[PDB]
Amino acid sequence: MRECISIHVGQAGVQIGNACWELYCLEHGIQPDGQMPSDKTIGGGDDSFNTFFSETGAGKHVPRAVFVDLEPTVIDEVRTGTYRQLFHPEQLITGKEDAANNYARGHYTIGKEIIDLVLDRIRKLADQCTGLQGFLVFHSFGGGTGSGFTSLLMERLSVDYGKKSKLEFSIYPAPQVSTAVVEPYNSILTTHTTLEHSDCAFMVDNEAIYDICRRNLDIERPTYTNLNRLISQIVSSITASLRFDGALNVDLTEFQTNLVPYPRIHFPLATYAPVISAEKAYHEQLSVAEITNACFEPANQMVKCDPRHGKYMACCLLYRGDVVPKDVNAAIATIKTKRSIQFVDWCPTGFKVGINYQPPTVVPGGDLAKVQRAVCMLSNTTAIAEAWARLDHKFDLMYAKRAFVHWYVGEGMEEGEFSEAREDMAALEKDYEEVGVD
Amino acid sequence: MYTFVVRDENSSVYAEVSRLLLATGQWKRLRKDNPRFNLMLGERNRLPFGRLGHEPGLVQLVNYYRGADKLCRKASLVKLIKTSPELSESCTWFPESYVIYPTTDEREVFLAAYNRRREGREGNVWIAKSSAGAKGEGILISSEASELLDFIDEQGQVHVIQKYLEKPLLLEPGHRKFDIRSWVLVDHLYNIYLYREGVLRTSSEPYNSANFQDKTCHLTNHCIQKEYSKNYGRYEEGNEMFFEEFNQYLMDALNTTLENSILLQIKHIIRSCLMCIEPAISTKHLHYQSFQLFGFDFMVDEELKVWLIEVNGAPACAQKLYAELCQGIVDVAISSVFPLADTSIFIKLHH
Amino acid sequence: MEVIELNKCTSGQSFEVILKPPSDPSLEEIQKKLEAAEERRKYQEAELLKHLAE
Amino acid sequence: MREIVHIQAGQCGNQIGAKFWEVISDEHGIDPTGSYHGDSDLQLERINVYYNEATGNKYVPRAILVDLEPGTMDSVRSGPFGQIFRPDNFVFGQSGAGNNWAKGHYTEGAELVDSVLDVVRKESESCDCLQGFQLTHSLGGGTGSGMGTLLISKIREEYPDRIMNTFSVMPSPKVSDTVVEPYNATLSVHQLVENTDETYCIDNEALYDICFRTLKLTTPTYGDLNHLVSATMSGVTTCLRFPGQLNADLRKLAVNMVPFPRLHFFMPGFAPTVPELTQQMFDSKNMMAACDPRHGRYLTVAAIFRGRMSMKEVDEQMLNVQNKNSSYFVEWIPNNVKTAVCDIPPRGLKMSATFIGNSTAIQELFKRISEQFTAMFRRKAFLHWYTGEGMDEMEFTEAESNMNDLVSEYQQYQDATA
Ligand SMILES: COc1cc(OC)c(Cl)c(-n2c(-c3ccccc3)cc(=O)c(C)c2-c2ccc(F)cc2)c1
Ligand SMILES: Nc1nc2c(ncn2[C@@H]2O[C@H](COP(=O)(O)OP(=O)(O)OP(=O)(O)O)[C@@H](O)[C@H]2O)c(=O)[nH]1
Ligand SMILES: Nc1ncnc2c1ncn2[C@@H]1O[C@H](COP(=O)(O)OP(=O)(O)CP(=O)(O)O)[C@@H](O)[C@H]1O
Ligand SMILES: Nc1nc2c(ncn2[C@@H]2O[C@H](COP(=O)(O)OP(=O)(O)O)[C@@H](O)[C@H]2O)c(=O)[nH]1
Ligand SMILES: [Ca+2]
Ligand SMILES: [Ca+2]
Ligand SMILES: [Ca+2]
Ligand SMILES: [Ca+2]
Ligand SMILES: [Mg+2]
Ligand SMILES: [Mg+2]
Repeated sequence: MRECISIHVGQAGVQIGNACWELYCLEHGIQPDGQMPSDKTIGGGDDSFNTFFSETGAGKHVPRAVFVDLEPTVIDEVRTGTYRQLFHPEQLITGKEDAANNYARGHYTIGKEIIDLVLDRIRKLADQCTGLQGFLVFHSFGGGTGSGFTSLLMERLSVDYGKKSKLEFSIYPAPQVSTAVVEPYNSILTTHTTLEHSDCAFMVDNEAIYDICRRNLDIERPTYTNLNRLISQIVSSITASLRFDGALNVDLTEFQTNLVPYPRIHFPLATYAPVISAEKAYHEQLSVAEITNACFEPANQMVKCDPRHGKYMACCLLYRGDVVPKDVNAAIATIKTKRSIQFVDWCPTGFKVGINYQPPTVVPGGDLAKVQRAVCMLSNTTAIAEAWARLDHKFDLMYAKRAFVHWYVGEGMEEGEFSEAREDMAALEKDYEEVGVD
Repeated sequence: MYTFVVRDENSSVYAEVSRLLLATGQWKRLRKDNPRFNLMLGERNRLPFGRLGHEPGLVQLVNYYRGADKLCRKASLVKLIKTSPELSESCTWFPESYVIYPTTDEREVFLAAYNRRREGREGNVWIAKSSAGAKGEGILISSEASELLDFIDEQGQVHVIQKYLEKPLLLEPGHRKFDIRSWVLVDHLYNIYLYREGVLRTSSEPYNSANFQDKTCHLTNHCIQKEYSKNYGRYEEGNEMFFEEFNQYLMDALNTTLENSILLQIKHIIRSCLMCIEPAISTKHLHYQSFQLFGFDFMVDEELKVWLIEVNGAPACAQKLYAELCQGIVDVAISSVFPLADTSIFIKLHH
Repeated sequence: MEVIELNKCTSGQSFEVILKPPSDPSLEEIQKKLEAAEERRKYQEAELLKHLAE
Repeated sequence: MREIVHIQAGQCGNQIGAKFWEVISDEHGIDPTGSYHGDSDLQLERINVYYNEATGNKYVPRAILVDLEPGTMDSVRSGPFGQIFRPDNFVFGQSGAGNNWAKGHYTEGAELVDSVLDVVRKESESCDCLQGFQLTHSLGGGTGSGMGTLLISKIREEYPDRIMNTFSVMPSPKVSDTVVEPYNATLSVHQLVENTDETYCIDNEALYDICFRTLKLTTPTYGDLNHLVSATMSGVTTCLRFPGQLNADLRKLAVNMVPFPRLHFFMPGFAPTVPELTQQMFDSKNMMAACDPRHGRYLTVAAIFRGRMSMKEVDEQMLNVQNKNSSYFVEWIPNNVKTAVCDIPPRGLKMSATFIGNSTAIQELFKRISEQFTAMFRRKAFLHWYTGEGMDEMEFTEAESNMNDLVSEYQQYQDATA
């Protein structure tokens, strides 16, 4: 058994992590006080669920997680929430004044002040690890702490933990819930600094989650609670293979080797189905072919893009519940005829499939319906570069006038890092274009 | 009131559509890179599709289909027809064609068929074309393969070699060649609308089968006919014959009608091409919708068989028909998505 | 369509479905860059307080 | 926890500041004696931003009251809430400034400035994490005009990494009561351009027309105008005084509003269905500064809605105005309109909308002032009152040039394209 440590950075990273771990406990039957009756090994064990949870001699199960924000209003909710018991205080870290939606303020000014304290608390978790797989880093592109401090921590983690893998769960900015005008700057800068330090990064565009909550859950004006509830489901299905017995994606290294043949193109597109409203007392339960076919509709993707106009380099299917392989092969064969699925010449046209008999778990009182079978598809398609193009265009319009740049320079950063970061994304966009276009 | 943006100022078709929308009093035009629009009349190359459908509270529509380039460019179209079960390497209405790169390639296969029919002494007049050439140039007709394959290595852009139609239908008086242009509108629902009116683009010089050094008698483009021939304008105004007159000629000279002999094949070819690519370009479940106007070019042989020669994703109309077609675009492709305040000119091809 | 490497256990089941075959900076560098940005901040604050003293 | 320090200077600043504390004390459930008697508990979650907590669970404003004459100081203490202020935070002189910018900045205000900073320092040391300062004052007088910008210059030297906000009453196009206001305003604007992060432009003629035309107050008074300002000042600080994430602190607000450092002068607005509110707040007739938003373009905008309302309706209505009037929003700052909502409404209203706009049309105000200023300075009219306090003519020339530069800059971005 090898361990994984989750790091939640900023407001968005913390609150998503606070939803993921509530969902992890429900899946494994861990109570808010950390007691798991079903664990017959007290004070220890090398079970697969122990990859994400530590154990104490008293019978408590403690997440292998660290929460860091540069202001306490968010983390103090964790210290008082339903699962305040679950964690111990060394895992929760707070500043006093935030990065003010400023990448440079969180990276240079305030990052330098608190980086060493964070690594020490991370080191405390690693000292309890017999074999450490790597890290799972939850953060946002737009926030000052999410973009600035994360990219700094990624650099140090590549040093203090040189050969260990790192996975990002990033929140691509969406104007309908965005709190800052300079998020395009923060996204380009943090992506540039973290590109060579992240082995696999699952982007989530809040636009897609927002519209899914409006379309499929009939929520008039979704909130972060609504968005996080759904994000936790996608995160859980992706990390399920690390928390349960299996042979697919049981190691952080498998994510890279199965999904990332090209180091820089390490941004897979997640697609999830079915998203059904619980207020619908009952619905016709969907077949394996139906939910599998939903995975190729853009309306169910985490980033609104058109995979038909790109090329796949890898594809994985993660089912949960009443699913048998014969149903999957029938669904795949029939789908391949009606859909426009094109792989790169230098990769086989295949699908790595994982099934887990435990049906998806939903939070009580939430907006999501209990379903008996669900699926999440992780495909490394070049069409996700549409997101980079969108974000780069917004960056270009503002930087043509040097709008807001003085806020970054006043924090010690140089105007060169704007051009240097932008050029990297220009190369990344053209890297995506060589692979996926004729 | 709705908003729209113009990004191809050279489009003569959508220039009049722009004039029509403003005359509506219900459409305001914004400037090139203002992103808060309902309708984009976009550019012709590198249109940013990835940025559409991401403006909250704005149903965005665009006048091009992403992926149509696979059908509207010679090298792409040849590969599309041969490599699709729908259209079948054994296709009847597309001339025997081959994609050839100067200096994935098919040069070796083109020669296989060339010698195969000089063994049987069948005609070997082939033509080489490409999307790089224009203005009546970038094109060569010859019976000897060596003259053509040397001519392509003389270039630097991919070309296609196609079996020249040696026995075309010749209009009399004049004993002259021609091709047919049909305009097709595909809306966001992917309804295929054929414009009732087509045009015959005419050669004003008799078709000389002996000497191919002469261009004008073989190429029927409205450019070369106006520019390398004085008899341009003798028989019909601007070397443009319209369907009502062509219908009469077929009846009077061949005891048939335009509908039966020719038009029914045209509608079949249009359906087959577009329906083949619907899965790859349809936007009925996307965040942004599409429509596009296509111009199909056809050749007719002496047996009254219809052949397809190319497709234009960004075509131009005929001066007599701009008013009628450009207003039909508004009612069927634009006003269908963005209603206005309160007989048909199109043929709907069912599937 | 081949179905290879089928692994089967109590919690679930994993396999592959082929349809067609084919055809970092040092710690010293980090501290140095963070210091250069602190210097740039102090020079700007010095020029400010200098103009306020004036 | 993130505490703001309030300062009010001059007769104008103190009068406006006093009614500001009347409005928000009521909103947070504080009575004149300093004790909380409210219903909800969101009133106290961020009370420490503007109030210090003292022994006996009494809340005292973190406010400093300044003026060179004691008159208006005595009116503040006799007002409704005059009992609430810390008596040691009244720092007053006896001479007055006589509408002389040089007296407030250089001679009469200089003798009193250190006594003010001593109160400022004592308040700031009692802050868990000091956030910034806000000042209320006029630019036409001598105390709030001249001494106000001196305090701003002094405060930056002690707290250079803190945000500096101001609520500044600007001279009006057609109504004035002081002859030398072009000199005092032009000299203050020169200071604010350099030493403030955010400035709200208020002129009285716009307020008076509202009071007379819209609210139908047949004989308006500075009392009626100040009630408008305090209501607006409450609206612009709602996101700072109540739980939220959007523009929740002064620096975050400044980072979303100020694309270029010198162009930080804002046009406030207030109103009064959801579609009705959104239409009003954008109307010129609801602006507190005498500049037509249709004579420029918005660089950035911030809207705050208060009360119980359908966020779906609000979000949908904000987007319509943006997409309806695309010509008046810069194309090169995408998504430059940010909307926030608070469940707490103001008193008397159930739904309110406050508007903060950074429009290039503000240059019109700086042009009006420059034209008036040059007309006086070319003939050196009334200048002996200033040179007599020690000023040189070149301090006037520089102040004029800087404002003319500020006008040029505003035009530069008004015509910029993509
Ligand atoms: C700004 O310069 C002023 C000039 C002026 O007379 C030309 C007046 Cl009356 C006022 N003024 C005064 C006042 C001031 C100084 C001496 C005596 C009376 C008191 C008062 O309550 C209100 C509402 C106003 C006022 C404000 C803005 C207007 F558009 C119209 C009237 C102000
Ligand atoms: N999905 C989701 N997105 C969030 C959440 N919180 C913030 N965001 C997004 O994150 C961006 C703003 O960054 P934040 O995470 O709030 O700020 P931060 O990371 O704490 O950085 P600072 O404000 O400087 O401290 C916006 O684009 C929001 O849409 C959340 O809880 N869920
Ligand atoms: N296989 C073939 N058989 C007979 N004639 C042919 C032919 N291919 C092309 N032609 C002739 O050559 C001419 C030009 O061909 P083509 O249509 O490719 O030019 P083009 O692409 O510039 C037309 P447009 O300007 O509308 O895009 C046509 O008018 C046609 O008559
Ligand atoms: N809103 C408002 N403005 C005022 C008031 N008193 C004065 N002013 C404005 O301030 C200017 C006079 O300056 P004053 O406040 O006396 O400056 P001081 O010398 O610093 O006190 C006039 O142009 C008015 O517009 C008031 O009670 N309310
Ligand atoms: Ca155990
Ligand atoms: Ca690495
Ligand atoms: Ca004295
Ligand atoms: Ca002293
Ligand atoms: Mg934050
Ligand atoms: Mg062509």
